[PDB]
Amino acid sequence: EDIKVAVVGAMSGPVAQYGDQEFTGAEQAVADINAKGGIKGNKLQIAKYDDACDPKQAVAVANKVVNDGIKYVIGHLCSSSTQPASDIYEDEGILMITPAATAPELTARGYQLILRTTGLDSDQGPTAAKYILEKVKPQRIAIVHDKQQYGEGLARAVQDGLKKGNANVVFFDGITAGEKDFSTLVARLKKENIDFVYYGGYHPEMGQILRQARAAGLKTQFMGPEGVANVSLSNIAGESAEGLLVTKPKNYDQVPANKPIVDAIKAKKQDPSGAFVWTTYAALQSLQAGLNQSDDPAEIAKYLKANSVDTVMGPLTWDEKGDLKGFEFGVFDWHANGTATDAK
Repeated sequence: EDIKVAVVGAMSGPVAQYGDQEFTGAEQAVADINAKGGIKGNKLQIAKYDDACDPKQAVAVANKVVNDGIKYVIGHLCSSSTQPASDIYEDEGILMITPAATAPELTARGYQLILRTTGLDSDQGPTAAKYILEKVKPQRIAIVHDKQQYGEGLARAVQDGLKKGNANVVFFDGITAGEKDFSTLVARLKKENIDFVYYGGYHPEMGQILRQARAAGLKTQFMGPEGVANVSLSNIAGESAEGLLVTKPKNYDQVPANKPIVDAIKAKKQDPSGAFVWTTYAALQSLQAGLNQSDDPAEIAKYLKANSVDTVMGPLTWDEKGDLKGFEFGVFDWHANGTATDAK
């Protein structure tokens, strides 16, 4: 024996690009782990499947994983695919570790064999709040959102961490997604003299506000979450987006210590910059730490949920629901050409 791990991806559709990232992270991980001894001499063997990211497909792959005797699943890529197999895997005591599903309900059910190795959108609020608090230290903050869920939930979470922290949140305002005319918002930023704006939404509107806010001679520093970091933003904003602070995953790619992994991924002519390469690799590192402990999926879940795991992504810790604990996104200084740098 050799240990089998089912790595479930989309190596199929338009999403084939995310599936690619995970197979590259998973594959690198297994060669590193078994090159160094495996698990007490027991080598890992990836046994790959295809979801295609169809929730009907997903259950099909989960029925196969089962009837194939696989007990450790790495994945399910998309929230829509995963939820459905989630049930199937709990029903049959199979541990599932996902490196990309961020749907809050995967973890709201009371399942015990689900772990994530990705941060969640929710996670960006506390990131923002902290950064503002400790690094930016603005004087008069306005918080605006699109009254869309994503955006409003993040404006509401930043808003909260802003007052435990005793910040001066001058006003909290809603915007009608699809507005292109923000004259009204910008005259108000002018007047109540805001120096920092946090915008919870998407790039259309962000690119709108920026253009418009600079044209009015407003020097206000803006911050948004990743839903804002799109090529489209810069195709439209240009210059106006220079200096926007953005919340998004850290380039694990780039930490001095992941070097040997980057070096090596790139040797096989594969792309080590994608994000699920790090979340998948880290997912493999956690299952390995657990395996050195016990064979039992319930025993690994337990061991993981109470200890910390040192991964390629940093020391990792889970809550009882299996969500990453004290997880943080990186802050990036965006540029006029669609490029972004690590912020101080």
